[PDB]
Order: sequence, then C-alpha cells, then structure tokens
Amino acid sequence: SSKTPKLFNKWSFEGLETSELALRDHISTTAAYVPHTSGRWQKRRFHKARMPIVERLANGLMFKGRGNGRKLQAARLLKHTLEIIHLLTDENPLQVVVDAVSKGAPREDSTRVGRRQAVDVSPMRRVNEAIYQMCKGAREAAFRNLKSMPECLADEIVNASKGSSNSYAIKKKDEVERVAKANR
Amino acid sequence: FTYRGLEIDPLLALSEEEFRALVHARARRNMNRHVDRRPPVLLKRLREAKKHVKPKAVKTHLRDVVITPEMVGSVVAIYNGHQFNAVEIKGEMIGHYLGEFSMSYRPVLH
Amino acid sequence: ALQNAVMFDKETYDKLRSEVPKYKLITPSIISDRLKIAVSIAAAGLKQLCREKLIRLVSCSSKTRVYTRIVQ
Amino acid sequence: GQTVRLTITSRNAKAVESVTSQLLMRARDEKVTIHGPVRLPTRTLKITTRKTPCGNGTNTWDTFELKIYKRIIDLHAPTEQVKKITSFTMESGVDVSITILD
Amino acid sequence: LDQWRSRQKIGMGKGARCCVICSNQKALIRKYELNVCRQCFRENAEHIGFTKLR
Amino acid sequence: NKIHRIGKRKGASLKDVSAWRWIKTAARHFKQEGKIFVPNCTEIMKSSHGRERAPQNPDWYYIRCAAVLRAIYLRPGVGYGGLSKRFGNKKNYGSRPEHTVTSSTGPLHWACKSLTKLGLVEPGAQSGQRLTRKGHKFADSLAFQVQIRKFG
Amino acid sequence: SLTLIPDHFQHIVRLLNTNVEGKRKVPFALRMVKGVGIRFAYLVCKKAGIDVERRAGTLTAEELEKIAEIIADPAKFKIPDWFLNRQRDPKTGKTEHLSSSMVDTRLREDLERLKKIRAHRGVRHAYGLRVRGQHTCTTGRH
RNA sequence: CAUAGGAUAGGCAUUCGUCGAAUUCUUCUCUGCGGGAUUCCUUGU
RNA sequence: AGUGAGAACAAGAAAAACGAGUCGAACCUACUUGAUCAAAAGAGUGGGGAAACCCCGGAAUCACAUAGACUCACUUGGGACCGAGGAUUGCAAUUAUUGGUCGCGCAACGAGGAAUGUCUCGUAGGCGCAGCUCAUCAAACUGUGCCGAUUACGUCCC
Ligand SMILES: [Mg+2]
Ligand SMILES: [Mg+2]
Repeated sequence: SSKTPKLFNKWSFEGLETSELALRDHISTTAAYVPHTSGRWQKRRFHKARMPIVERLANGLMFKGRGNGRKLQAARLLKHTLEIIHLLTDENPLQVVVDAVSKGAPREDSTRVGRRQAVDVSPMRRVNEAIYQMCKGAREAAFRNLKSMPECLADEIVNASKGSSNSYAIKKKDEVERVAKANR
Repeated sequence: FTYRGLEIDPLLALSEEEFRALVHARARRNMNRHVDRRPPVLLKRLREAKKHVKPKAVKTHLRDVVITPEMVGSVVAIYNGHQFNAVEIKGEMIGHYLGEFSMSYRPVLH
Repeated sequence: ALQNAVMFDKETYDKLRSEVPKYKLITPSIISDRLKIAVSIAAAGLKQLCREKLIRLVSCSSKTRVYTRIVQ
Repeated sequence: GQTVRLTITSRNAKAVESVTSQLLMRARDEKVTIHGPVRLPTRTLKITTRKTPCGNGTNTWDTFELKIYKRIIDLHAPTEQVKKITSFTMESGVDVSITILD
Repeated sequence: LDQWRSRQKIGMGKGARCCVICSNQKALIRKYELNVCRQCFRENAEHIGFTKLR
Repeated sequence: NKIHRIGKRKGASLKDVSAWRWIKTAARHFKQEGKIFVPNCTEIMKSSHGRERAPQNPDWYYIRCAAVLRAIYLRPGVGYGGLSKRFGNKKNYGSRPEHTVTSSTGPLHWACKSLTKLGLVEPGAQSGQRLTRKGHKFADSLAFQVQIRKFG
Repeated sequence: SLTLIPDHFQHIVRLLNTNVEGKRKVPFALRMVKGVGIRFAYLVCKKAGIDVERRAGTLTAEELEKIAEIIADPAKFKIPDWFLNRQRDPKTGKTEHLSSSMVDTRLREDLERLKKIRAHRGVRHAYGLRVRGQHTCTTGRH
C-alpha cells in the first residue's frame, strides 16, 4: 500500500524527464509529499543536486530578511503557484517547472581568465542560476504590483518553460549568451 | 486669571483636599506624598514678605515646590545653580514646579 | 496613477457576470486590472460567482484564492 | 517509618560521591530500607565579566562557572538511628541536612 | 550640625552600595547577592570557587 | 460522503474536531440563545493594550468566551492570568523592538463571569477555573455537531 | 460590497470643513478630519448606526449631519469620558473633544499660554527646540 | 453532508479537576563515574 | 482584527538592625478581586530558599478552507513630533523616569551615490526570552531557544 506520492496529493512525478540531456543528473525528479524536508544537502559538494527540484524553488523564495526561514510559507506559496501553472498551460505543472529550469540559465558566460574570455558553464551552476533568476524577477515583479506572488512566480515559470522572452530570466539568459559570444 | 475653571477668589478659598482634586496627576501625587511631611520654609517666609506691601524677593534653592494659589503675587528668586532668577508668581503659574521658571542652562547660540 | 473604482457601475457588473466566467485562471488580481476595480471588490465579485456556480474554486487559502471556469 | 531525608550538597563532585556512597554504605549495615540516592540536577552559576580592568582592547570576556552538586537519600530509620548513620567526620566542603518528611 | 551624611543615611542609590573587598562603588557584581566589584572579583574568583571552564 | 463513522468509532469530543469550527459554532450558539450577558464595555474597549485598535468583529465577545470555554476544557484550574498568556500579542512599539504583552485580564474576567452565569464554568476547588458537568455536556455535544456538519 | 454605486456618490465629501476621500471605507475616511483617528471613527460609525462595510461617499446628508454632532458633542452619545482629547482643559476646566479647526487653534493657545509665563516647556517651543527628554545632539538635523 | 464546502491515515469505539482508588514499571527526564571514533574497514593518489 | 499549535537558558526574601536563642516581614510569583462595566492600577488570599511554587514554563517568528476587513496609495505602510487627562517608582519627576488612554500623524522614508561590514550548516538571516546594569528605566551586552536558507568546498587576483 505504498501509494507513490504525488506532491500536494495532486501532482504526479511519474512522467518527468528532461529535454536537456546535459542537465539530467542535476535536476532531481524524486517524489515528495511536500517541498519541505529539513535535510542536510550542503555538507558534500554536489549533494544539493539530489535535492528535489520543487524544494529548491521553495528555498529560492526565502530571500531578503522578510522571508529568511519562512519555508512553510514558501511551500504554501508554491502550492498556489503550481495550480495556476496548470490553468495557464493545461499540463502537468511539474513538467512545466523542469522545462523552465532547463531553459532558464545561460549555457555560456564570460569572465576574466587571461582578457574577458568566454567560459563554459557547468551543469550544476546552470541549475542554480535558473532557479535563482526565476525567484528573482518574480520577486521584483510583485514588489509594488497588484499581482500576488503565486501569480508572478507562475508567470516566470511558464514563460521560461515556453522559452518566451517575456520571462525575466530569459531576458538575462539571452543577454549573457550574446555578451559571451562577443567576448570570445 | 482662570485655572481649571476658577478665578483667583474661588482659588484662594478652596480647601487643600479639594485643591488636590483640582490639579493634574503629578501635582496631586506630590501633595499626597507631603500630607504629613512638615512643609518647606519657603512657604512660611513667602507670606511674611506678603504682609508689608511687588513685595520683597525671598531667595530659595527649592525647585520641586508646586505653586499653590497662596503663592500667587509673591516674587520668588529661584536658584538655577549659579544665580538667583527673580520670578513673580502670576496666576497662570498654578501647578507648575518652581524649576520650570528658571533655566539652569543658556540657550545655545553658535 | 492606477485609479480603480471602489464600487460597481451597472456597466462593469455586467462585465463581471459575462466575460469573467469565460476566462481561464480567474484570480482577484486578474479581474482587478481587466475590469479596473479594486481587489476588495474583485474578490467579493468572485465569491458571488461561486455560489451561482458560474466559476469554479480550484485553489483556496485565507489570502490567495484561485478560480477557474466551469467546463460542464 | 519516620522517613528522614538527608540532603547532601557540595561544590566538589568527588567529595559529594565520597560522602553519599560512604553514607549509603553505613545505612546498609542496619538494614534500614533506604530509597536510593538520587542525583538532583547540578546548578551551574555563571558570572561573565570583562577581562580588562581598564576600558580598552578588544572587548574580551570570561565566563566563570560554579557547579552545585545535590543528592538526597530517604531512609525510614528513627531519629537517633539516623544520627548514627550521619555521625562520621566528612570531607570539608560537603553539607549534610537532616529533614523529616510528611 | 548633624546634617552630616544625611543623603548617605538613606540607602537607595548607587552610592549606598559598595565593593565588599575593594571599597569601590563602581561596577559591582550583585548577581547572587555577591556585592564584589568587577575587577576585585577576577582576583578572587578561585577562592570563591568560580573557575573558568569554558 | 465526508461525514460517516470511521470504522468502529462512534462519537466525538473536543480535540477530535477543528478548533475554529468548535469556537465559531459555540459563538453562534451563544447569540442565538440570547442568555449570555454581553457587557457594555465590549462596545468601547479593546482586548488588550497590546492590540492597537478595536476587535472589529461585532460577535467578538461571543468568539471570546467560547475560546475561553475551550480553554477551560483543556487546562482545568486555569485562572485569568493563564488565559492572558493565551490571548496575548506582540505589541508594536514605535521605533523600539517589539515585546510580547499578555492580554488584559479584564475581558478574561468578564468572559469567565458570563460562562459561570450560563452554568458552564465552576470556580474551581483551589485553583482558578473548572468546567462544570453541564459544560462537559455542552463542549462535547457541540463538538459532535461540527463533525456531522450541523453548524447552524 | 456586491452593491451598485449610487447616483449621488461623491468622491470627496466635506464634513467639519475637511475634505474626505469618499472612495475609502467609512471610518478610515472619517479619520481624515483632525481629532478623530481610527480608534474614535469606529465609535462614530457605531453610535450613528452606520455599517462599517459601506464607503464614505454613500453617506447621505442626513447621515453626515448625525456624524458631525457625534464628533462635536460626543458625551451626549455615551462615548465615555476617558476617550476624549481634551479632558480637564486648563483655563476652562471642562472636558472637551476638539474638532478639525479647533485642534490646531487651541494647540497655538497652549503654546502661547506657556510662553506668556516663562515656563520652560514654552521656552523650548520659542527656540524651536525639542521639548521632551530627547538628547537633540545628533538627531535634530532640521 | 455549512450559507458555495475541496484536499488529506484508520477479541475490545473514544475522552479525562474525575482535584478516583489501587499495583506493576523505567520508554522519555535528572546524573557521578564509564563505554563509543581509531583513518577503523574498503578500493584509486 | 481574530483563532490555533507551541521553547530553552534562567532568576527569586536581610543584616550584632527594628519586631515578636528560635521565628516574622523586604524577593519572585500564581489565584481571586476590583467588576450591576476602559486600560493602567489598587487590593485580598495562597505558594516558593527554587527539579519541589510560578509550571502541562500557552515566547515570538509561524500557522489557519478566518469562506475577516484593507487593494498599490505616502495608503488601514511608517510612527517621528506634541497636545490633554490619569496612575505607579522615589526623600525629590521641571530640562516629559516609566507604563497606559484618546488625539496629532500633512515628519521624513517608495529599497538608498562614492564607499563599507560580517558569514561556509542547525550556519547567515529572522524571531523572541531570560539574566546583567536595575527603587524606577534596555534600541545595550552576556546567554538561550525557535524558524531556517543562498553559495562555495576554491584561489592567491586584492
Ligand atoms: Mg538581588
Ligand atoms: Mg547622495
């Protein structure tokens, strides 16, 4: 009678795969009954890639002093986010998130290694910076807006999942890659 | 002139138990804590200068005295800390401490 | 600026009962800028449409309530 | 029984056990039916002063502690039999206290 | 006249209290009703029994 | 079919239902009955000095003293001051750090005084406040109502 | 409140010589007049029989004339004596409650009372200085 | 089966100033001395 | 504005005095009262030398399908400034000791230039609570718990 968890008793983890075959090990699709787990994912170096991807959205919401430590809020705030994403897309919302993480961060970047040489981006940072730049930007959208945070977060996830440029992350994902293409 | 709806002639009449009901809360607490406490000689020497004819300026260091209507019309020379400031008790001064009328500092001018 | 009305006109309440049940993903902030009404009216206008069964309540909390059209 | 409670309090951890285990090894010889020595929680006492007598330096501190060890033993003997158990020259710094329960 | 220590007769203030070792009335430890001055305590913590464990 | 017996269990009590569902129906029972003695101060006053404005629910003295009645069911022997810790607040001081304040025991004194006149509270053997046998009958019977969804 | 707007809904109503934003709720627009505030505007809405849900511009002229005498004379409506602004009123002695133009008027009469006699709390207002026990070395900066 | 009412375990039903009696216990609690961790084991540098 | 669930460290009364060699009172506290009517009080009555009473320590973040008000505004954000009652600490409150009540809120402040500080896991940050200063007063410090992450696990660029 192990009834294979959905997510909020609603959204299944049965069909998740990743379009980016570069990013399959770093986006974890293991199942959970809630985002909150309270485990130590930061002891070892790459262990936070084994953390479930829906938890890592909840950790990205706990920013700026008004949110540090409010994980039960961010789990609630993502509960309404994933239901809105189902109404915009008519799809499994967890596949919409894994499609948003896979498109959200730039494949290439430019740093000074010695001039300002173009450097490749590891698959770990590409999962970090996609989650980082979607929680950012959805946070800045709803800062003095009529829209709630579960709508502004749901809009950044949808437009990055489609690869539209309306998302905050995809404006910066394309700005970094063209600067990296010119700083080769 | 008027203090809490009474002129100087109803003010003088009023009993000390009823004047204590008239004043504000800090003054009536000072009066309840001096019901059996041998009143200051500022008050005694204030009327010994009143009888003659402003009257004579009596000097004091006392600054935590509450002005009563019996003090009205008498010049008190209050000590700020290095000099004696000559202040005539007008009727609008009832309830205020004597230290509110002699500054112990100068206003700063740069 | 963003000057929103604080009560319904008769014209815009007719917008509430017709166009809003045709939307997918109704929220009181979607209605607040489409219909130019305050969210305190938009949330009150949508609680009315649930008890008439014109819209559906798909997700509810104390603050955030998400509504959808009923498909029949 | 009279149920006399002896309170062994001390500042030394090695002197409070050398009294209590000695006091208990006396009260087995008369077959007194004791209720065993319980270890009440040790109370530590913190005074955290500055280190400096002057004012300057890095503002360093030092916490001082003082633990009180605390034992009680309940025994059913009469009041001059418990004075037979109690009477022996103890270590310095251990207080014993005779109390009658009800 | 014996107005002599009339303010020190009433004992409410920081002047009524005193270091019992060191006779000073500045920065005394009154926790556990100890009443030793701050500096004169660190010289005497080992005889009172306090040792710095941590 | 959300209301039915689960297995062999046949009844309810407090701590078997939702806490707000009990307090809301008990507040609903008190005003529909009418035998409550709402004081005249509850119109003017505020529940504590830690609250910054008035309770803005016109049934607030009914929701209080139903929460208090639940707070005698759990913790018998509770006084007015133990109830003040239950309903206390974090007070907003202006530019100073916020500190916890316990609620005014005045309204908690009226709340227990009203419930004694119902007969639902007894003044305790030695401690503060105790639930009368009529109150155990009231608290559990109303709590069975809220699981079979008869909120009224 | 799921009710249509009336034909007479003023966006700015005028009560006690004060403009009042009729788009707001009824107490929170009734605190815009001086002397009222939130804790007293809920008592003016309670003693007038005004529902707190309604917006301030729907208040009719018979409802606004009832409000203005709850604020001008609140002790006739059993709003208690401790609730009022000016309770023991030196040089008058009588408990009042000061309306819009009267708060600033008698505030100037209190600062003039303490400056006629040379009381220290009136000397601080003459120099523009801080009046209570603030330090005013690092934080005035006016 | 809430005014509109979702999601979520199930031999002897359950609850406890009830200021009950009894009669068996150390699971948690307290704590004086003591175990336990050593690169110990494993397979690349 | 309600309502729920629910921590750890801790503190606590007195002398060769004044009273009945023994006992009292000073200290913290529950509980009742005040209450046929605001807080803040003021009073009774118990208990506690502190694992024994406070205490089933009802902290605050948080939580809530609370069918609660606000709805993007210098606004129900913010609470500086000061006006008027009142009550406690003290031998004394004026150059408000502190609390509480109603006003004021039309005081900046809409996320901060050049610069700059701390930090690698139960951590940062947030959140309160004790103790210490203390008759009265914490935006302090010493402690303690609660909620709980981002990033790196590198390098000699500064
Ligand atoms: Mg002490
Ligand atoms: Mg600048």
